[PDB]
Amino acid sequence: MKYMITSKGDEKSDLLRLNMIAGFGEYDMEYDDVEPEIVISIGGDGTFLSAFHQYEERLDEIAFIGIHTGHLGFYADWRPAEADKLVKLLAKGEYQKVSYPLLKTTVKYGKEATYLALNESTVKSSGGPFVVDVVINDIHFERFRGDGLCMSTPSGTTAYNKSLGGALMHPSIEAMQLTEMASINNRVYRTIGSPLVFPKHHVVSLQPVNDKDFQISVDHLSILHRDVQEIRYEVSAKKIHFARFRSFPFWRRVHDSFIED
Amino acid sequence: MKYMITSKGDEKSDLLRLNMIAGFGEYDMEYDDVEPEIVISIGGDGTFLSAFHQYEERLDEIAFIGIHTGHLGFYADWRPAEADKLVKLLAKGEYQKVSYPLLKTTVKYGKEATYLALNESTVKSSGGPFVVDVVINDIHFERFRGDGLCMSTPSGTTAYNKSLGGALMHPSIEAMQLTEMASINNRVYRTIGSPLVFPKHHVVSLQPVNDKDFQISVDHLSILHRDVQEIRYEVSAKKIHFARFRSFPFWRRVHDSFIED
Amino acid sequence: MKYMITSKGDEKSDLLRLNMIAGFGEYDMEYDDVEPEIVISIGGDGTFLSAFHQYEERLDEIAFIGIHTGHLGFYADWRPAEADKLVKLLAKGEYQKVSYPLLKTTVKYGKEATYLALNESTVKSSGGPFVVDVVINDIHFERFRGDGLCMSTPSGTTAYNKSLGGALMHPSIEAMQLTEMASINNRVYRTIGSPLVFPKHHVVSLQPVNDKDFQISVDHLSILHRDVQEIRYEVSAKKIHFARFRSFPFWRRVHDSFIED
Amino acid sequence: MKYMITSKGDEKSDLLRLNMIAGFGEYDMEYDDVEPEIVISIGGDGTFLSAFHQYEERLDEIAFIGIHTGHLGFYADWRPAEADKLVKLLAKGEYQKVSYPLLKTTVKYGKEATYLALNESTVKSSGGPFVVDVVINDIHFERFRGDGLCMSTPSGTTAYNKSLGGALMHPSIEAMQLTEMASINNRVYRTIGSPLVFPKHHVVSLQPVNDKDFQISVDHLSILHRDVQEIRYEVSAKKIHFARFRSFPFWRRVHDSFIED
Ligand SMILES: C#CCCCN(CC#Cc1nc2c(N)ncnc2n1[C@@H]1O[C@H](CO)[C@@H](O)[C@H]1O)C[C@H]1O[C@@H](n2cnc3c(N)ncnc32)[C@H](O)[C@@H]1O
Ligand SMILES: C#CCCCN(CC#Cc1nc2c(N)ncnc2n1[C@@H]1O[C@H](CO)[C@@H](O)[C@H]1O)C[C@H]1O[C@@H](n2cnc3c(N)ncnc32)[C@H](O)[C@@H]1O
Ligand SMILES: C#CCCCN(CC#Cc1nc2c(N)ncnc2n1[C@@H]1O[C@H](CO)[C@@H](O)[C@H]1O)C[C@H]1O[C@@H](n2cnc3c(N)ncnc32)[C@H](O)[C@@H]1O
Ligand SMILES: C#CCCCN(CC#Cc1nc2c(N)ncnc2n1[C@@H]1O[C@H](CO)[C@@H](O)[C@H]1O)C[C@H]1O[C@@H](n2cnc3c(N)ncnc32)[C@H](O)[C@@H]1O
Repeated sequence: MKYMITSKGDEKSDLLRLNMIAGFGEYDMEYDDVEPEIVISIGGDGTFLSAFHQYEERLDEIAFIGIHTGHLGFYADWRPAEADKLVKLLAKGEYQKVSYPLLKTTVKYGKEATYLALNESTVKSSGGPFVVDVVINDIHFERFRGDGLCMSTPSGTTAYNKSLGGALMHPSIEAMQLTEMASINNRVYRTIGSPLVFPKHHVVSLQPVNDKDFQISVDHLSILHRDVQEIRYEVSAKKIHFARFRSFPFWRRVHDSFIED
Repeated sequence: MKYMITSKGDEKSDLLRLNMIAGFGEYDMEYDDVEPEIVISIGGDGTFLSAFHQYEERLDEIAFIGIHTGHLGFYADWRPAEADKLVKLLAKGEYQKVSYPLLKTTVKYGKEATYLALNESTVKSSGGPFVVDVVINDIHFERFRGDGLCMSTPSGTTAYNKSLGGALMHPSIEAMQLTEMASINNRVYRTIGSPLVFPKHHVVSLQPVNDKDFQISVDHLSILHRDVQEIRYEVSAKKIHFARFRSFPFWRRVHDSFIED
Repeated sequence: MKYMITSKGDEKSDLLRLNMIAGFGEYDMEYDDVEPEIVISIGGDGTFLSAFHQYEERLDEIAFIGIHTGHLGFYADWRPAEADKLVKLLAKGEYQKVSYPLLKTTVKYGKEATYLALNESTVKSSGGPFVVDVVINDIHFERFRGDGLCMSTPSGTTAYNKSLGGALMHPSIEAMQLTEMASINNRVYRTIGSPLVFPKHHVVSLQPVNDKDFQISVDHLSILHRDVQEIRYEVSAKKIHFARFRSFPFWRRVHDSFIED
Repeated sequence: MKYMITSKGDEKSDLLRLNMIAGFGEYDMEYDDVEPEIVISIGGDGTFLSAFHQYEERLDEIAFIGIHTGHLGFYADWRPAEADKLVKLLAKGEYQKVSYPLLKTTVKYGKEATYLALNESTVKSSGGPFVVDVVINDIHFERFRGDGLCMSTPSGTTAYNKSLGGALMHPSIEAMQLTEMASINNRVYRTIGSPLVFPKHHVVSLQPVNDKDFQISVDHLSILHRDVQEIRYEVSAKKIHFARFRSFPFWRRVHDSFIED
């Protein structure tokens, strides 16, 4: 079927891509970066994140594969030595697909713009003070004053969420996790402090208090948004599909990345 | 139907219990502490935890209610003023039931003994050094050296899990969360540090290295177990059922207990 | 002697200032905002921080007083009701002075600019990735990748340092404390994680790796500095002097601000 | 002069000790384990901690040396290969001494018993609930409910204090640091949470509320104390003296032990 390959750009990934294309030329596999059914990312987790957002509007018709030319990634969990074994099994097909939940972010103006995140979405202050009211399912939960907030997907919990003290969540759990960035807690201000894990259909809303200008990041893309009235977080109805060929469990991936390999 | 009421023992809870029994005498509600279908706990979360373990073998035939005579609890979320409104709606029936996940703990010897936890189960050292190998689904994940480990239910995440840095999980999520107690991390020893959230059917196993004697707590019951070869944690197939009469969402319960009421 | 008074600008602080000036007119106390020997700050800790930096070049010839018109501050620890008792004892003199350590920050270019901080100095990334080599007394200690670093004075440990997990230090200790902001820790990157407390004459140096542009804050003043080759932190030889009239210990100030008053 | 050597007991340390004694026999150095002026510890930090408490009543007349036969320690910072270079310079003398602060613990009954700690002293509950009132310089600061409290020396901050989130303190600072163990924080109970660093002459007192029985550890020695009315912590007037032969700075020792060597 149709396939494409993204590269980190260095010599190692660029030439691994040209070799896989050549091996794909020995099967009925046509290169198409417009309507691919298989997207192969060669590089790191950042290169994989770029590939996800490249084809975020065809998520249901695409299976993703990650090849790490440097260290082991959580999305790029295939070694370069397995590339030739990869093209053969990609060609035959009959592979299984695994799906991970995604995070939907809605940003309102005084108009709405929505985004999809594979790792997390964060809201941070321009430079001045960051105060936001946190509303959970139309109920005011807290008034946060600090550096920012981070809402993570399950597969994103090993990323930014982890450095903020969040828990690591197995990706079969359809949930999202909110973490704080340097919360002020004294006589006037009071936050929960602990990370929060929300199920499906739960809507977490961030609302401004004085300043209505902040930086909003979705994965690796920080966007300054003006005249923002609301930021809505909920588990997306859409999912990312991975091409599954071997057993590499999430907890073994966590062990290899953080304990030792 | 059949019902019983447990009391914390102080004058306030003891006499609130006698008044509810009297009001129950005005309906076809018989007092039975052997085979009750409704268990009312008057006191605190500790009094509710006692009531759960009193009837842990009839969980599927019982609906629990908690009345807090002191501060607001997470299980005792009914105020004493609503007691007379409680007996009437308890009598008519037609109420809804909500269910929270539980944690199953299996302890092996060189024989097996299993327990059910509503808050958490913890493993801690006698006094000497605590080393355990942590195995996740038959894969060795880490060698923990520290004070202990805590495996929490969703509704237990606001308890011991919270004080150990764990995340707060909505109880509709069928999961368990593992947290560390003062982990040694240097050149020799290495743990994940972050809390871990496991889905159903995932089995977390704790295995001894040198000392085979530790204290194992299940909710409020610390048991010294000897010749222990394994401690197995997984989300239980059993659930606790609450009598639902009004809307008191979990996040509002979290807000009132920790932010301010 | 010579004195001046800064105000937060609201009606409460502005009119408390005019009343203290009037009461000062009944003594041999001349108002001089050029060469004052007594600087009175009416407002909050932010108003006091502004007053410190207003007269940072005459620190050795000035005694500071803070009056909080809102909640209790750590520098503004005098209540408005004590203002008339304040002017009398300010007039007679014979008061004692207490001194708190300060933090010196040196920023080098490819030229040097130095600053004095009463709370802390932080280095953060523009928007892109933040990597800095941390050198302690000319020895490379770690390569930090994350959101930023915070170096706090003793009296600043209850501020930004506290929200980043740092320890609270009694101000009689001539030291500085470094804390991390969301450190990446995996197979490639590795930081100490724990806060670090340095004595006098110890020099902590931050050095760039790729990007040489960051935001550098000194108290409430965030400055974008370009072509930065080094940022040097050490306990300053200069000290801030407070006019001491009553006993308000630091730990009681901590208790009232964070436990409850 | 007079000297002695303690060994961990394994073959490596036992035979390194016999070789150093033989090399010492070639100088005017007499072996005396009753009144030694030089105490050499061969093993780990635990073996060094044992040697400190062996001679805690002659601290002012003794210089300590640590040799690590396993991994690098913070007190045993000499490699076994340097043992022959050690005996020569130990024999000539003319070496310098460095001193680290110690922690004094006083335990009162209804009588007083005092102890000296090189790492830390901790107070923990038997099994039941742990509540203690924390008094700082005769002022009630907080009512702690949790697992326990840890008061660390500067050189102990890389040990138990570190695993509890405490800051790492350079040993030239005459101070002590208090850290919490799993504090309960809700509507009823409230602790500072942050670690606390106290200077000299500051007295931190722990006082019971209901239960008067707890476990009190001083370094590696956990002692169950009954009928305890008070536990008093303050920086000791006594200091431990190390034989200084080379430059191995504390921060390099921290780097090698935790970052990588
Ligand atoms: C410029 C620029 C940004 C580089 C591009 N960058 C791609 C990625 C990634 C990634 N994804 C995962 C994952 N799912 N699980 C585990 N590790 C993961 N990483 C690793 O993450 C490191 C930094 O990139 C790399 O080793 C990479 O293998 C963006 C991602 O960076 C993460 N992030 C941002 N700030 C912080 C912070 N203070 N602390 C921790 N993580 C942070 C945010 O998550 C943001 O989606
Ligand atoms: C003696 C004795 C034990 C008293 C009986 N105790 C009953 C309970 C409870 C409870 N359950 C919940 C819940 N589900 N959510 C939120 N708060 C909850 N609490 C509150 O918890 C406080 C202490 O009891 C009380 O305010 C109570 O309203 C047992 C429970 O105590 C918890 N626990 C034990 N050690 C710690 C610790 N270091 N830090 C934090 N929590 C701890 C363990 O969880 C253990 O299941
Ligand atoms: C716009 C704008 C900034 C407002 C002006 N702001 C003046 C002050 C102050 C102050 N000084 C102390 C002190 N010494 N001890 C204890 N509380 C103290 N505060 C309290 O601090 C709160 C925020 O201002 C107020 O309640 C105030 O009573 C600057 C100071 O803010 C602190 N800071 C900045 N970001 C964070 C953060 N994420 N988390 C925690 N603190 C932070 C940095 O420290 C920076 O010096
Ligand atoms: C049985 C038994 C106890 C073994 C004997 N043990 C001797 C020592 C030591 C030592 N001293 C220092 C130091 N000064 N700096 C840095 N690392 C240091 N260690 C290292 O410490 C590890 C465990 O021993 C070893 O790798 C050792 O090289 C006692 C010391 O253990 C420390 N401790 C106790 N519980 C915890 C805990 N939950 N987390 C962290 N540390 C803990 C308490 O501190 C108590 O003084």
